[PDB]
Amino acid sequence: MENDKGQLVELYVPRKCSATNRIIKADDHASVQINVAKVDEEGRAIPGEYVTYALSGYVRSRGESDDSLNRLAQNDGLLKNVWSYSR
Amino acid sequence: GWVPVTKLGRLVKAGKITTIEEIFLHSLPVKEFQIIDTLLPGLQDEVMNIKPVQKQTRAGQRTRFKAVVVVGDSNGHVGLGIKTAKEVAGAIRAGIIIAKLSVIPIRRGYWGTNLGQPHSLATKTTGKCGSVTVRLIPAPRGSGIVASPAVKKLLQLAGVEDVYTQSNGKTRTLENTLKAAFVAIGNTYGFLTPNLWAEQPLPVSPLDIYSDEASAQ
Amino acid sequence: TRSSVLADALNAINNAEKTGKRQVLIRPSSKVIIKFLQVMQKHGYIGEFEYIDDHRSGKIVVQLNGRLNKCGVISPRFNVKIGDIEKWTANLLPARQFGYVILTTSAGIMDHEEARRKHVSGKILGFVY
Amino acid sequence: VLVQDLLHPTAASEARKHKLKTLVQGPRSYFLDVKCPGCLNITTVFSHAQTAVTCESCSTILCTPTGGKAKLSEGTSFRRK
Amino acid sequence: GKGKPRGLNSARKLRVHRRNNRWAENNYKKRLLGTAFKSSPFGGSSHAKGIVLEKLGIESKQPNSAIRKCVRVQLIKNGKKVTAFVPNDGCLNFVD
Amino acid sequence: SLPATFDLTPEDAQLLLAANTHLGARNVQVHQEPYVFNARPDGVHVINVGKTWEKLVLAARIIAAIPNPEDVVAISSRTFGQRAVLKFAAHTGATPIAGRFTPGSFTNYITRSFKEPRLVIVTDPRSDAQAIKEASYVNIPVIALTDLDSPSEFVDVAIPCNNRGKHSIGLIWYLLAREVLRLRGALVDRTQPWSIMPDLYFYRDP
Amino acid sequence: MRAKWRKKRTRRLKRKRRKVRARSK
Amino acid sequence: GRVRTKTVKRASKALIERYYPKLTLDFQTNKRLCDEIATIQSKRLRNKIAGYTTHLMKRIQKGPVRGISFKLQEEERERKDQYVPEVSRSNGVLNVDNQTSDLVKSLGLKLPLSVINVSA
Amino acid sequence: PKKRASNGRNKKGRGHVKPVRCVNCSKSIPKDKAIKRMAIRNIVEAAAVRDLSEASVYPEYALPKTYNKLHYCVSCAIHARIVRVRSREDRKNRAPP
RNA sequence: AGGGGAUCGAAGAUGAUCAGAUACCGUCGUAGUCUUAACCAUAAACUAUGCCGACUAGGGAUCGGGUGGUGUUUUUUUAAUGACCCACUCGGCACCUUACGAGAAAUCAAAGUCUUUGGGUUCUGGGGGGAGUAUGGUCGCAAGGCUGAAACUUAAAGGAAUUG
Ligand SMILES: [Mg+2]
Ligand SMILES: [Mg+2]
Ligand SMILES: [Mg+2]
Ligand SMILES: [Mg+2]
Ligand SMILES: [Mg+2]
Ligand SMILES: [Mg+2]
Ligand SMILES: [Mg+2]
Ligand SMILES: [Mg+2]
Ligand SMILES: [Mg+2]
Ligand SMILES: [Mg+2]
Ligand SMILES: [Mg+2]
Ligand SMILES: [Mg+2]
Ligand SMILES: [Mg+2]
Ligand SMILES: [Mg+2]
Ligand SMILES: [Mg+2]
Ligand SMILES: [Mg+2]
Ligand SMILES: [Mg+2]
Ligand SMILES: [Zn+2]
Ligand SMILES: [Zn+2]
Repeated sequence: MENDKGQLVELYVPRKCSATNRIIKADDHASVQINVAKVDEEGRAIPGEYVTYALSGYVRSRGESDDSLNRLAQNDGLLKNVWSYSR
Repeated sequence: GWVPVTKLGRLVKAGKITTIEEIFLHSLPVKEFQIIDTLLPGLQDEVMNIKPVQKQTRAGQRTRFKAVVVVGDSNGHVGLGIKTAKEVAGAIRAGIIIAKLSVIPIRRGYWGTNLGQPHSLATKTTGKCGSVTVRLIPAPRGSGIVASPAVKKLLQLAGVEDVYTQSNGKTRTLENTLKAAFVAIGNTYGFLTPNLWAEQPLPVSPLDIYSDEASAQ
Repeated sequence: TRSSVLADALNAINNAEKTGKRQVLIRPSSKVIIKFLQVMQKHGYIGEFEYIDDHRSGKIVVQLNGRLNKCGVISPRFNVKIGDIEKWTANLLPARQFGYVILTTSAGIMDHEEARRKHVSGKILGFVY
Repeated sequence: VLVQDLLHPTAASEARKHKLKTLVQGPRSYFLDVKCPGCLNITTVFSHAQTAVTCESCSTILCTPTGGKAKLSEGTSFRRK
Repeated sequence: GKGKPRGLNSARKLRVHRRNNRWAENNYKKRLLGTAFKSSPFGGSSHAKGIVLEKLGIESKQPNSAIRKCVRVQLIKNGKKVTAFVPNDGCLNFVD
Repeated sequence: SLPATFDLTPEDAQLLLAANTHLGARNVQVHQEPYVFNARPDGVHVINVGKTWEKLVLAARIIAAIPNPEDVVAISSRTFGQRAVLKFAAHTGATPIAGRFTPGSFTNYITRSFKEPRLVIVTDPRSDAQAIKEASYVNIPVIALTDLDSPSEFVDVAIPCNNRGKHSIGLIWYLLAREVLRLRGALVDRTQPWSIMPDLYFYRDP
Repeated sequence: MRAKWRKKRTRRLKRKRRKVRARSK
Repeated sequence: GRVRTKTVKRASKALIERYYPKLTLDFQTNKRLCDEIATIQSKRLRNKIAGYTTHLMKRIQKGPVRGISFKLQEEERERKDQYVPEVSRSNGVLNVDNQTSDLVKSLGLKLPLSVINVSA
Repeated sequence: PKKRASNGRNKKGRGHVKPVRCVNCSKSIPKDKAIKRMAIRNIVEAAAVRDLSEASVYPEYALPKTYNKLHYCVSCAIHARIVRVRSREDRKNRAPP
């Protein structure tokens, strides 16, 4: 949200649901940021190094948190089967 | 002497978090006003309206006092605090603290040109509370805050310079109207204008970065 | 009975968004619906869509992201006179800087900005933000 | 739910639906060739009858009508197409 | 949509309908009936001049207790007879 | 990102069907479950325990991922799950909560039950329901042991089980602890059947 | 008074002015 | 009715909480404890208190009592932990259902096989 | 305002049931609103069962109770029988006991 | 206007009750209550919630139709039947839980998809009383129905929820 001559004005560009891409606004104290850890050669969870996803309170409210998580992780590479794009 | 409980309160005094915009980014629930005190010391209060309520009891009436306060700077951070005690100062005391805690941010924008420093709003925005719908409308420069004395003093502390307002319902009952104009500017950062269509990486939680530098004893 | 077929399509899209979904099957489609779905797509508010072909009036699957708040229809297609367009967008668009009133002119279904750039006018269809 | 494929839905859930709410509507009735080995040839019959269909030469029977699919008559065979 | 026809030719219905319901407005009905000119002591006019018949002593309403000092006046242009208040301490001494 | 031998193994499939972790809920069957696999007749539904395994992985794959392993929290008022959580807690970082939850533990600092975690693991969102609620007042992610009829509201990552009783919850809770250690931690290579007996976890008697 | 007995009160009342008016038809 | 008020039970709770070693099934020394170890303004209240922190103590020795946890319990429970040696690989082969086996087949590999039907 | 979804009692898809008469006070009441109980009780009673069989023929006989269905009228139902008055919630509870 | 007139029973008469008791409770019992031919057109005629169309969310029962089955029970010689059972699917009368959402609230799968205000269409309301009164028209044997004002008065009447 720039300005006259470039210059980043207006603070705080918020987060965003990885499920719905709605804004995750401040008082949404019902949303969640899930850090899934990056692993290496034979177990070993590499501390501080995650694949992450953010899910709006609305989405978890509607129960769609566990299905939409599946889809995200799976098609990002950390599940295979579990989920099905069709029904 | 502070002494903070809560991970978040500790990380604040520990000067590991410099601004609330952080807190908002990750939506970190506040619980300790001193957080928003050290994070936001330009805060000036304003007790907007005080009115008596009363309750009957199996041995005596009880008229305690409701008090409604608005705190903020005038640089995009407001707070709407409402508390009833049996003393006015008491009710004014707790009210200010509740108003500290409630501090949400404001998105502000340009009526319609790219110029120097936001003065109006990003979009049209509604807040409703009880029966009162306050509606905030972007307005050209020097328009002013077109609003009743109450809402105006809330929108000023909010930092807004030029906005149009319109109201509906039983506006006279102040308690709901401010709680409506609150939601009204509390809604400006839930609105997806195209400029926010840009995808950010998704930042790491200050809770995890200074993980140890929080934690209990 | 079924009145504005554009109405139902627009509405269904909005509720799919509101429920936080990513698709809508719409029915029964029409030239006007595509040309509308077309103008949204041109400006980001939905993904790609697809004409399915029952041998009837059609179905459309719309894929949408979440950039969209609302897409309504203006139920009587009022006439608009090159000047009144100012007054329309002003009434139903959140800010002067973005968002579109889409309408119908002699030179095609086009949003109000292409409408202003080509300097034609006509009737009013709906809107997008 | 929330995200799925409306375009290419599973054969089974499509299968169980109403014939009007399939992706593109079609019938779910069929035709058959029916015999009653007194004769050598085979009448073509619609799975739903209304008319109690009589065979080519002999006033025999074949099927009776019902609420839906016809009840075929006693000693008979049938292929489907 | 509830009630109001939204159609593009329904103007005539839409106007007429309004016409009808304006009558539920107390000022619009008053204006068009000419209640002003018909009923009502003054002609429709802002003031009017009459002659004093008797000095009265109207007792106030609750929860007030008073005697309120007024004059029966017969409007000159009208003959219509009317009772009027004589304000401020005394003044009933001014009239006759 | 798929490991290599973190496939569901023979010994594990064996492990599960003795606990009967594939035996999912009856008629009852929440919409939000494709974790199914063909209806066993006479009112029982079978659970694709491959996915169960695959979910368990993510569970661990995120449990271990939390900078301090002790602000990861296990919950269970279900008596069947109390003996396990304490045991899950024991081995891993993890503070536990067995018995009564006690409300106002996530909101409200002023309580002595006050915790403040970065993640939650819960064995029955029906019974633990309180906790699932309270977490959602305050931006906490939730892991859950779920049957086919369990509420999916406000739990991310299901683990499809059988809270009908017996050994499953124990089994699942064991495998949880098992894999978090086989992650970053104090464990070891391949098969590695692991010293610790699964019956360690399990409600006792009488 | 009970709503319905007021309805009856005036019903009569109308029937009497009905009577009285007829006297001079 | 000799039901002890909160303050008596309140204080007993706290005393067991943080001075369990020292104290006993003996009021008479529990008493003398309270003097040195707690400030009270009346003899009667101290006795009324000590007698109950006694009783509370007298039935901790046989089962815990809700409200009082000197954490010595929570870790006594930790080394009181173990059982098993027989598990649940005998005898023979994991009996499955018709589809439980199809479940095996459809995703995995080797397992001992044992099928059963079932009825309405 | 309204203080029951069943309104009076049990009537959805009709418009007119038909009236029965109160067993206690003969007040008419729509059968679907009626409030009913089966008065199944023995012909004899408590103590009489011994002195019955004792001075009777046949081995123990048989014994055949009485059965009659009782219709009460709310006011009558409330003044004695099934009613009490329940809290704003317990009200909703249709389960018998 | 005929018939019918068992029953219960506006009116009336009574016995008690009451300070009174034209009532409540008891008795007598006219009209009525039923029926034909004709009128009348009103009910809290109520879901106090217009109709047509779309969309938005879960669950178990049930009513009618249908489809699927090496289902149960019926024995005979297997079936054929019928009744039952289990899964689905239309269209019904409803209940449950949630509530994204709506409301002043109680509550509401509509009373939702509304200041981010437009699918189509019908009707009615615009403070309270005056008053459904006056008046004219009109329908009716009547009783009455439909249509239906004003002067004047008045600062509240009203709704839902709370504490007493
Ligand atoms: Mg004031
Ligand atoms: Mg009127
Ligand atoms: Mg006079
Ligand atoms: Mg003149
Ligand atoms: Mg005469
Ligand atoms: Mg009432
Ligand atoms: Mg009726
Ligand atoms: Mg008779
Ligand atoms: Mg009498
Ligand atoms: Mg008498
Ligand atoms: Mg009398
Ligand atoms: Mg009427
Ligand atoms: Mg009713
Ligand atoms: Mg349903
Ligand atoms: Mg069948
Ligand atoms: Mg007054
Ligand atoms: Mg009330
Ligand atoms: Zn033949
Ligand atoms: Zn009765």
